[PDB]
Amino acid sequence: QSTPDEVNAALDRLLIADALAQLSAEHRAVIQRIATDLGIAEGTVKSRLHYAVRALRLTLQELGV
Amino acid sequence: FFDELRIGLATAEDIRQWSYGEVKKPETINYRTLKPEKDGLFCEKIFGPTRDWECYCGKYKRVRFKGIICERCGVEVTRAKVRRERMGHIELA
Amino acid sequence: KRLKVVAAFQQSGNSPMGMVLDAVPVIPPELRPMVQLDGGRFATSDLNDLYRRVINRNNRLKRLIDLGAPEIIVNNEKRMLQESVDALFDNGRRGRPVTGPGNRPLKSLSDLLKGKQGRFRQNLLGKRVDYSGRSVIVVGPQLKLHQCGLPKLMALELFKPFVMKRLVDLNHAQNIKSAKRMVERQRPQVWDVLEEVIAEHPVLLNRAPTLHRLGIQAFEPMLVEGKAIQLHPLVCEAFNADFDGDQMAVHLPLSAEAQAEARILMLSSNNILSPASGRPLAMPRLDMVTGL
Amino acid sequence: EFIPRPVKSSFREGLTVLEYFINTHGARKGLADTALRTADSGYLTRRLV
Amino acid sequence: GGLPRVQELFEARVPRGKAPIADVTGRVRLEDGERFYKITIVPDDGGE
Amino acid sequence: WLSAASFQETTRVLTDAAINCRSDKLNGLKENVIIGKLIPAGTGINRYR
Amino acid sequence: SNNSVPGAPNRVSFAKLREPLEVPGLLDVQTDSFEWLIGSPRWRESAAERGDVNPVGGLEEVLYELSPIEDFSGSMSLSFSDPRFDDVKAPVDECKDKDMTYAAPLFVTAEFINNNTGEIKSQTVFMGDFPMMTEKGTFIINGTERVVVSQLVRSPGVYFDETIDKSTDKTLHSVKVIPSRGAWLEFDVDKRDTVGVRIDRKRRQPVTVLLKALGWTSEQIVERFGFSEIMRSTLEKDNTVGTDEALLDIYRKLRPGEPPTKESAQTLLENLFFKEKRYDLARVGRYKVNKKLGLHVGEPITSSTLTEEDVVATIEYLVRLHEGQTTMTVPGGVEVPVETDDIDHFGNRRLRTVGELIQNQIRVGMSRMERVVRERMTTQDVEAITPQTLINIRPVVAAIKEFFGTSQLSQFMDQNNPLSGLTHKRRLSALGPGGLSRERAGLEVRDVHPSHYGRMCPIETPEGPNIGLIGSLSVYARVNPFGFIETPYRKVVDGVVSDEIVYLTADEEDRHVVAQANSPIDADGRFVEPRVLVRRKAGEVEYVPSSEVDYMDVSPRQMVSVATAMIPFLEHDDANRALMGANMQRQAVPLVRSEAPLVGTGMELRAAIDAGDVVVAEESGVIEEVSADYITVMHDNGTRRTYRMRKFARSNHGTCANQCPIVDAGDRVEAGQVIADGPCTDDGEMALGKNLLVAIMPWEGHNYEDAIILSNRLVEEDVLTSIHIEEHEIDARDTKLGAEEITRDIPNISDEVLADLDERGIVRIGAEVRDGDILVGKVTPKGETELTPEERLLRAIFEVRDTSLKVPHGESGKVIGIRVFSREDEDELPAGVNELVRVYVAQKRKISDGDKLAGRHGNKGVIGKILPVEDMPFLADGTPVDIILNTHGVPRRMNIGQILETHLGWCAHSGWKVDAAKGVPDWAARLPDELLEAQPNAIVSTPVFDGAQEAELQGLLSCTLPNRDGDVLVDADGKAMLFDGRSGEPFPYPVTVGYMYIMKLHHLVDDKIHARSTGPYSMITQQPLGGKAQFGGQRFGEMECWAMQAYGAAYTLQELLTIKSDDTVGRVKVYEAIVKGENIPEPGIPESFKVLLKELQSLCLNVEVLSSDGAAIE
RNA sequence: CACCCUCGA
DNA sequence: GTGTCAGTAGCTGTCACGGATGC
DNA sequence: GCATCCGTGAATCGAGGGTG
Repeated sequence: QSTPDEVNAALDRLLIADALAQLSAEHRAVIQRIATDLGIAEGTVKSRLHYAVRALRLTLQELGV
Repeated sequence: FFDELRIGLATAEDIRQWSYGEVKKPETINYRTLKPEKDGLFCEKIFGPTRDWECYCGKYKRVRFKGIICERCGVEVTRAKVRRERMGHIELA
Repeated sequence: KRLKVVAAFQQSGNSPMGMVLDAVPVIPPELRPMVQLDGGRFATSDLNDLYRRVINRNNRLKRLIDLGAPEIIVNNEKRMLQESVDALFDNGRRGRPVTGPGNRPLKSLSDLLKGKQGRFRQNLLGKRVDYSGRSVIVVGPQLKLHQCGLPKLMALELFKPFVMKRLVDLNHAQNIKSAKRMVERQRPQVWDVLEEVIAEHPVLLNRAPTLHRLGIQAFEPMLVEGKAIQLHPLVCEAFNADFDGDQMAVHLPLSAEAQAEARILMLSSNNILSPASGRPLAMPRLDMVTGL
Repeated sequence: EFIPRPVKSSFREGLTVLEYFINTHGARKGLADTALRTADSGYLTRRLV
Repeated sequence: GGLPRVQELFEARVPRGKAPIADVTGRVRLEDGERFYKITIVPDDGGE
Repeated sequence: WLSAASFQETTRVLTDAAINCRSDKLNGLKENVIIGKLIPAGTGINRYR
Repeated sequence: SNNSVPGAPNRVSFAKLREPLEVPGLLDVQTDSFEWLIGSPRWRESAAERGDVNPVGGLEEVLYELSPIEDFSGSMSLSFSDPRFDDVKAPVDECKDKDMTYAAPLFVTAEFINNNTGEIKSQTVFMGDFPMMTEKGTFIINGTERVVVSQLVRSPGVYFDETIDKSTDKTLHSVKVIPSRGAWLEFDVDKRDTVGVRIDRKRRQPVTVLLKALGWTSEQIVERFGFSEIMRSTLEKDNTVGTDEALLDIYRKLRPGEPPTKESAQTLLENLFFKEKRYDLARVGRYKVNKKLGLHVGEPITSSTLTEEDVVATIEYLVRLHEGQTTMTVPGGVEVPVETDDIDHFGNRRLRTVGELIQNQIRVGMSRMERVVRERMTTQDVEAITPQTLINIRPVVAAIKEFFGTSQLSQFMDQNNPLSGLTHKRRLSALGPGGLSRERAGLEVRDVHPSHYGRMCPIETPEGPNIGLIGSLSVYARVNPFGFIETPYRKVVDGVVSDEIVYLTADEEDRHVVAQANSPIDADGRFVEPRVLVRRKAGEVEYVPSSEVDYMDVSPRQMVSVATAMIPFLEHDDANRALMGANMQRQAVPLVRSEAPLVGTGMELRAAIDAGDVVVAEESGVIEEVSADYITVMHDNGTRRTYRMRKFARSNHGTCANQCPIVDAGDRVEAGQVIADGPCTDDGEMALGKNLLVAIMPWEGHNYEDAIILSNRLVEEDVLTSIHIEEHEIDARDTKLGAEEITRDIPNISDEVLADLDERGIVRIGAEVRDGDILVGKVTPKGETELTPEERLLRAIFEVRDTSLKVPHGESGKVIGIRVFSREDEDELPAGVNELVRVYVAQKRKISDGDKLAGRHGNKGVIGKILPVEDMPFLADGTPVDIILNTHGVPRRMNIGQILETHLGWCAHSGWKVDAAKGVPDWAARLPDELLEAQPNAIVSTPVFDGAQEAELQGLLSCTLPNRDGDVLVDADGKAMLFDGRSGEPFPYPVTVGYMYIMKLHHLVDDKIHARSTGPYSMITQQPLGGKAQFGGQRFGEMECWAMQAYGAAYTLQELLTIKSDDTVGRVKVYEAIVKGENIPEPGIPESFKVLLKELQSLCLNVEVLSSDGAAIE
């Protein structure tokens, strides 16, 4: 009984949102969702996802996560 | 910002308009699977899913299915928050 | 008195038929939760038992109607359904209450709103608040009237997010997450940083019973060692607070408007006079008057 | 009503056994009716509020 | 008196004292006995 | 009716409220305190707000 | 000398009155009750020498009332007898360790009698595990020591009440016949001068209805009750007449809805009041009724039931009392006065202790089994039936478990210090089943009653909402087999005090007149003064001639409790501060080392010993081998007994129960001597605190009104240091996705935090742990469908979650013990648990700013400053004082005791020497010769209501011993010249300086400090939790909201009730805005109000929120 | 969390 | 499928007050 | 037309511990 305090999850997202401005709008529109809408390949998906993640991982670990 | 708070008698029609389904069976849950019994006091078709985007029969357990009414168990797929606001009802004979 | 009731239905436009129900609503499950016990058994809300008894009798009524049972049974069952719905809405209102295990009257939906434990008085007129603490009070003669002394361990928790912010700004921590870990492990860097945070940030001191408004006053916090709150000797009269084990609660105003309200309206120095009589309260009262 | 027999002793002199026992009626009823007086006072206060 | 008197006053109750009042200004009529008490007032101006 | 139902006789007040189909003008200290609006007093009045 | 019986230290008493009877066993209330319950040999010998005839143990009584068991025909019977016990299942301490119940198996001898076959089968049947009482009067349930508190109930019998009507202003009367079990019967006279009777709460029938139902003709009724017009009018205004008419009237009002048969009603109307099945007055009830009506005053108490004669005589008593009659003789009965009963008088207010409270539960269980027996008889064959087939012991064990586990009287034992536990075991509680509800206790049940003298203490009672409902048994008081509280008195023959002591009850005491304890008595026994203070019936105090005193009090302290008797100079303290002193002595914290008080009362020794937290030698002998672990005693006969010391044991309240041997190797020790003392004990005496050098003066405002200043010496020398132990617990359960495992391998945890853990994830013994540190590493597998989208991404951009046992906030100490239970290793855990770990953490708490100290006179205060030893005002010879108490908070409270206690204290520290030359001075003529000379650090006793008189104390201050340099520091007034350690200039005026006994109360800032930023929220109301243990927030109540509104701080109020409380989105945005440095966002709507709307809808109320235009908004 | 106990200003 | 009697515990040890309820 | 009886209400905050 009783619900925890959303500290961690919220701090985590507050970082994730701080490593989302360090992106390009295309990697952003892709990560926020798929190959049927954006009108591109599935290899373009896989890649943009792949490199975009690695940019996210790079940025996060840059900050010291 | 909302001005007035109205209160009044609830017409039977209003009682039915609120309810997302009638509570037919008297059962509560299962004491082994922890799953709420269908049409019981915790029916997931009526009140909502126990877990977020997890239906009863287990066909839809992912977030991709947003707003899908499962055909095998009839449970919607939103957040469990709705179990704090969806009303039921009993139709009296 | 009869007109008082009839003219209501006349003007308002709602039918009196609403007082007789054909369907009864079911309260959402999270407001009648069923919790598990550490022994493997289950505990449930009383509303579940009430609703369940109503459902049982209603389904039995359907059975009796379909089976053409004797009129005596059908009528004597409708009576029981009536009594069960009466208990669901306001158990104990008519006759004897529905006893649970141990001859304990079960709580009804109307019991959720009555008295001190009802929703209105317990959970609406007065909530429980984050950013708050409490501790034993000790007299602090050296303090100024506008000052109060709180323990370091109290302020650290109260100002936890502020300390995290300033620890991540001054590069004592890589990210805000590690700043939280630092505060939770109480690393020595915080104590020097904490002073910058609490600087001129007023807090509110409250002592129950809060009889009049001077039962709550604002103060400038001063980091003190130990684990007791240091209170000015002159405000004791307002709080009616002696030092024989009394405890006081501290609240941290967060919004700029809250800090302004505490700094201007509620600061101890701006509330020297009693609002009831106009005569001063923060004055030499016991030992002080004797020395003078 | 006041007891036709007083408490002659002072706390410096030292109460007798029965003197203390007879002081206790008033003392305990003092505490009790003080609790009750506070209850009624707080209720009146919330009404006035 | 006491605190219950404060409650009697704030709740607009029919007090314990229930003291009467002069409905019309006039001359007093002390008609005291021992069986009971009855008092009349003769209005200073007109009245009954 | 919300300021009265939170004082005394909660059921007795809510019954009359539902019969008279009463509407609560959310303009009072107790009510706004309940729903979390700014109290129409002190720094909450429209002159200072 | 004081307390010269076991071999205790020689404490010298200022006693003027001799003690004719030494204090009884302070633990006899629990002991005797339980021994009577199980009929131990000791109890049976006690009843044998007491003159009892046919005594009955508690089990034997229940089994006799049950036997025999017959069906409706009577062809089969079953009988029980001879209950016995085998050895205990497990020892006491092992029960505590393994979370089981201390019990012994109960055996009975049952036999089946077959009437249709003429053959009987008799065997032994195991009835159940019976909870056993410890030697200290405690029970152990599931590894917790509990105490069964004696209950004050309304005694069975007949009671009369005179009420006053509100509207008609006429005197009405009522009667209640309260049985020990069964239906109730209350008569009354309404305001129409008619008599009626209510049978079992039911409707009020005319009193003649009952007489008609019993077979009495209307004419004979008029014959008996003709002297009253009210009874004539009752028989006239009656509705129906006829023996077979009123009977059916009663039937249809008592058991409605059933066909009324003449015999079906004749059966129950005889069974409910005259058959022993469903109605029974205990022996005490029958005796009480027999006195109040004046019938059967010579018959042996054999009728356990009500009789028609009793009813007739009762109605006569009532009707005569209504019309002013003051005397009555029942037809064929002795003359008896006509009066109303008090129901608060301790002759009508009975006390039922552990034995009886447990007997009732065993009785319930036995009846529940009896019914199942009668059903199982007529089902099985009538030749293969054995006692084992008929007996179902499930309800019996379930009954005793229901009692001890759930009952207002099975209370968690108070174990702060030995005195607290003793007092708890000697409690008298008015609340509980069969007694009354708290809401049903006026200002009259709580105040002191004149019958409490020598029975219940008028001082020791809580000051909270339970004031007057909970008392402490008086010192010399005992409980009789009936349930009333007896107290001893000295029989005065012919104005001569005799050593013959007799115990009287309340009503028995009222039938005589008793003199106060401190009456002047001749060396032979004759009273010196003709007039003496005397207590008289109805609580009337007056002087009476010496030739009128029948008895007198035993000891001056006869009326007080154990704790109250522990207040020196008690006669000089008001009942308020005395109440606080006695109640706070039970809150004393056991210190690292204990010092017996200089100024005592005499009760310390027996309090400590009878408490049971020390180690007394059962039989005399010599010490063969003594260690810190155990003490072996070699008796004279040749046998050896070894007592094991309890070392660093956690008390129920976190205090440290630690026993230390006193005797040495090869020490001759007598029987009953203290060989080792435990917490708050010194050489066998209660040492609840320390002797501190006190100066009574204001000091720079740090002691302002009741604040206390202390010397850092008490910190440096651990004078007020105390040990506290916390128990931490965690379990490894089976989850839906696997099983929680306790492992040192925790995901994303550094090797630095895990450095203090063993290979299992458990902290190692001796490691110092701060708050937040890991004690037991447990991880629980979490499913994939429960992961946050940001959590799932963080998992992708990089299945168990951390559930380790961390140290709670505010805890810190050395890990002293670990206990591990594993289902894999035979350890029986609740179903679904595989492992369980308990870690014991011990903290050595020095005295800190804010800790609460107090004396024995309700003189309490917190520590406002601990100055260095050099800053303290020091005496002439350089010794700095230890504690500074403000003077202003002294003369208001009327606790002159401390003052006296202070003075005498100094005289005890320095000693004195009275000028013996030229005769004994005139003030010390009444002092014993043992007091005319005293060495420094001497122990003295000031018995309550006796002891040191102000004159003798004045003299002793005149003859105080000088110090080692030959200088007398304190004046005859008791004051001394002190030097300000901060400036050096001597203080302008002399200051009262002495030694006071100060106790460290269990109210320490280390436990009471708390603060919260965020934390758990209740699921339903979404408001922060409550309590420090749950990391909750403080409650901004209704009055505090009024305070905000009064200040006009609108925004602060909204903030408190929205973003800081239950605004689900607002509080999160506040957290984010703080860590971002942005401004505070706008508060939203409280979730609790959404719940309110949904709740109003659940009651068929259509609540809707309308906008300014009129459209309903969702 | 439901009740229960004991306690503190 | 059921089949001779086959039958609550508990409890009143609160109170002041107004007005609908009921004789 | 009026006594009875029903229902309403009765201070604030805080600590620990038990069981269903």
